[PDB]
Amino acid sequence: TRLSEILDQMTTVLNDLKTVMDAEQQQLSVGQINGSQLQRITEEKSSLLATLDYLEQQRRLEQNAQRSANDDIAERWQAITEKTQHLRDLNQHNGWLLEGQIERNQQALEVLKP
Repeated sequence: TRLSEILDQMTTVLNDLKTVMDAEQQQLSVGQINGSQLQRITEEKSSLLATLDYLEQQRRLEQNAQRSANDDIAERWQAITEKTQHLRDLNQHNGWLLEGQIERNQQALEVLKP
């Protein structure tokens, strides 16, 4: 009868896990209709970076164009390289956070293995 109790408790847990992990899939998915917060962040980030990359290429094309002294281009360029450096480190950190997510995912797998 205790073996019957254990199996009943497991089904309750397995049913609740199903709900939670369905929610996780939604969180990690992209392009969904009713999208998660992470999806919105993912899509906006990648579109913003596309713009930055485009603007960077345009900037490089402006190497020969003359100046309007006085113009704070060197000052504004300094602030830009600063912000990009900081975003670079943040992107590296977030990638490392993703690796942590992956590590827990694999830990989750070993529990679910028969």
